[PDB]
Amino acid sequence: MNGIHDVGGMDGFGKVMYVKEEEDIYFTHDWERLAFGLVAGCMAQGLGMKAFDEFRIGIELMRPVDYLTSSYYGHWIATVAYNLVDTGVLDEKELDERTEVFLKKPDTKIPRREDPALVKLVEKALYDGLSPLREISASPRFKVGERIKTKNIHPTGHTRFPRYARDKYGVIDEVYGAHVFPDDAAHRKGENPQYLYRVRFEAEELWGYKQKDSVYIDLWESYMEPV
Amino acid sequence: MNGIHDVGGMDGFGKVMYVKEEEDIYFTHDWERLAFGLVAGCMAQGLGMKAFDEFRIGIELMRPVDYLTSSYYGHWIATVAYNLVDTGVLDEKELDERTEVFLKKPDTKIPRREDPALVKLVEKALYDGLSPLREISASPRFKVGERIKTKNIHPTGHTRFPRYARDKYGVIDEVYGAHVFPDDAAHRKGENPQYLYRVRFEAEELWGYKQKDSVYIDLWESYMEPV
Amino acid sequence: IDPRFPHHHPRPQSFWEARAKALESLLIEKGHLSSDAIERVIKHYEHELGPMNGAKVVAKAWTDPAFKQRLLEDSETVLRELGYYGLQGEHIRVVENTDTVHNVVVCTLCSCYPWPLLGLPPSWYKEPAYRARVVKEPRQVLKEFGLDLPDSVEIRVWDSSSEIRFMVLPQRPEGTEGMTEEELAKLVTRDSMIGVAKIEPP
Amino acid sequence: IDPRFPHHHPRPQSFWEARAKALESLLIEKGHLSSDAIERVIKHYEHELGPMNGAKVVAKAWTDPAFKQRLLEDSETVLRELGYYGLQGEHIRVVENTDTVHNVVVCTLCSCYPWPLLGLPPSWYKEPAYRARVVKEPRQVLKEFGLDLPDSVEIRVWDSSSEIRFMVLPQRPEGTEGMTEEELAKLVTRDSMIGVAKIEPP
Ligand SMILES: [Co+2]
Ligand SMILES: [Co+2]
Repeated sequence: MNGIHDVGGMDGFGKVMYVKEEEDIYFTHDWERLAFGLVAGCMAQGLGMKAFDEFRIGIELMRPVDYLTSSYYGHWIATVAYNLVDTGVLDEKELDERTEVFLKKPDTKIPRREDPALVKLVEKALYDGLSPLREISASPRFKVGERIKTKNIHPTGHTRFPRYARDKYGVIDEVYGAHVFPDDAAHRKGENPQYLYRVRFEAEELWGYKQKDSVYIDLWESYMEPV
Repeated sequence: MNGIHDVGGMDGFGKVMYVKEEEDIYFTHDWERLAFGLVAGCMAQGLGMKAFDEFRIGIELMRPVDYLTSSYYGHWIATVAYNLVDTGVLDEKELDERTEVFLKKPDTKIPRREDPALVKLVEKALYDGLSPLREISASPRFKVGERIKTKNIHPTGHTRFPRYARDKYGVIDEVYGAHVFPDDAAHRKGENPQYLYRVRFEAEELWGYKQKDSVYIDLWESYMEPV
Repeated sequence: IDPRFPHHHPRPQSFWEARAKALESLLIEKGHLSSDAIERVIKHYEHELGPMNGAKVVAKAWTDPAFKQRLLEDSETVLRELGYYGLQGEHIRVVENTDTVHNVVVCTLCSCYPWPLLGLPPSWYKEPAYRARVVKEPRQVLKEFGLDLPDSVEIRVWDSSSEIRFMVLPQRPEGTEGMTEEELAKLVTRDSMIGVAKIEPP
Repeated sequence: IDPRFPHHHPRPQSFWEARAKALESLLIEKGHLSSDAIERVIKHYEHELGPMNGAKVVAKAWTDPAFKQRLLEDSETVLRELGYYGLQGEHIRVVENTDTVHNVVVCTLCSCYPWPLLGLPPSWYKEPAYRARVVKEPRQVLKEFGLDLPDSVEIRVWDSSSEIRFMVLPQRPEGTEGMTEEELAKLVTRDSMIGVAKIEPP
């Protein structure tokens, strides 16, 4: 979708707020820690999201003012809520009342439960991961060195096909293999893996700037066409 | 500049909030009325801005969170401030203290002054306008019916060349004449007028959607190239 | 406010109000502005201008076929002869809805709209949802306004990227036999002249 | 709040906090989550993972030329043999800075970053200014970090649009003669491994 999340190439966002890494704290509020636990806690169990495609579409679907103001783990809270409600793990009404309760009484005690077997589950996710590499029967359409042109497409659902790289010549730098396809996986439409490629683009083709800058981008096969 | 103001083609902004026109009130706060008076009041006298190019760049330069939250005449307040400070009609410090004063005491009395001759000036602007049509010696580069390709350019200053129409085939629908050129006029770099054209684009070329939709866009000559 | 994240925090609307008052005050003190210059502008835009001017032009076009034809051939001349000329209305074009072509107008980049003819734009016209969507999916945007066109009508969307402005000339509806110019002008809505609505039979 | 303009008003951060607490509470009550599952995650990301893992790989590459070469030929194998593997680190590539090629990495679409090797991303890395600018004007973005490259060094920016992740192997600086693997690893900064900084002589 062409949302405010797709910022590559935009102007006006201002200077980068450099901070020395040893001053760059991870979390300043306990709920940002909570967001991390909710995302990996759920994903490790296939709740709301079996991987990051569904997690990413919830963020992209946020209202633009929320996206630019929530702070970062506010994105994560949003997508957790969106996906849990959307798969019917949680009821919308039920979630809004409970939110209202912690808005009005932020001291309400959290109930406590210990489930060591769940801990084990969650550790499996952290250590094993969720590699999207798959094997398919079809052969790659493109080869290393080949000049391609990326499509002029504007999917209204989720893609990994950034606007700045749409309708551009580039050259295949690598054929990774077939990976789960984000444009369908995000919407629960099947893994339907496709070959993934790394693609090199010159600054002149992207921007009209002639200078020694290059961008490398991983693009699924269906985003591109032969010349 | 590729800022959040350039929204054509983006997704995620949600449904249009229809209201019947007789319920669609103009102003709900006295400062929104004030914004209108400040913009035409200044422009009529060449203060901060001789036309709308300088007025538009101040808006585009707003922080993205301000742009999406200020409400509409908040844009106008921003650009007035930006251009008046930038031409040195107003001092930055002086303006911030005075802002602080009305933040802390919003009841502070506004001084009053009557200048009937100024009223006359301002009326001349409202009734006569600020037509950007000029004559130049050069001949138009393109003609009605001609197929052009818009450039892939990304000016970091002000343009009227929307992202969605960049790098697209279209056809000249009309040669208007030469108009003051926004990309330089906005930055006080001269009127440097260029031929303006109306250009027709098909939905298929813009979006990959084949359907009976078309967009007509006025584009200055330097945004386009012959095929 | 964490100084790594100032971009997360917008100016409250109270800030814009205060800024506005500061600028008025500074400008009046330095003699750049007066009380009556501000109030003359406000009087013009809130009360002097309105969609009733385009509505008169639409009913004229409907009742006078010689004038309709002059208007479509050279709207800048005709409209200027009528008095509908001024700031942000110096070059106004009229684009005619017909049975198989529907026009809609937009300013994707800001809010551009011909004040001298139509008055101040709708609230929604200046907001991102309409600006972003109407150029890419005009049929879906129109359905939200209650206008569901067949696949066989062409939609031309006119983006106001220059100082040229566009007004839509809507079709005279059915059921208006024998009514006068002035009566027909009361049928003409603000929305039909942006192209987001047709005119209903009375 | 005018209901024509709800998009002007963001959720306050207090809303995200409350939402977070509501989701925790609902999930614990229904048996989807426990207290210790949440705290195991938090322990992993806040304390177990860090840039010290990439720093060990960088110093190994610098002191062991056979390993550097294995790493650049097949980083997924080598890194996985070292234990640097897991969620969002299943396919990690190492791209080598040389005298005339400088690499920098970004996720323009969100914040993608190889947790198992480098820990959690910088604050700025996840924010629009860096995401938007680094692909279009990497030389200006780098100057804000104190890195002013000559026109003759090529910059390759690597956008993490898939689940493939990238780490930068920075050049060993001057002035580090005779120091050991472990000593050199303390020189390796988080930033040099994103490519926004070179490593200073000690
Ligand atoms: Co406009
Ligand atoms: Co990311």
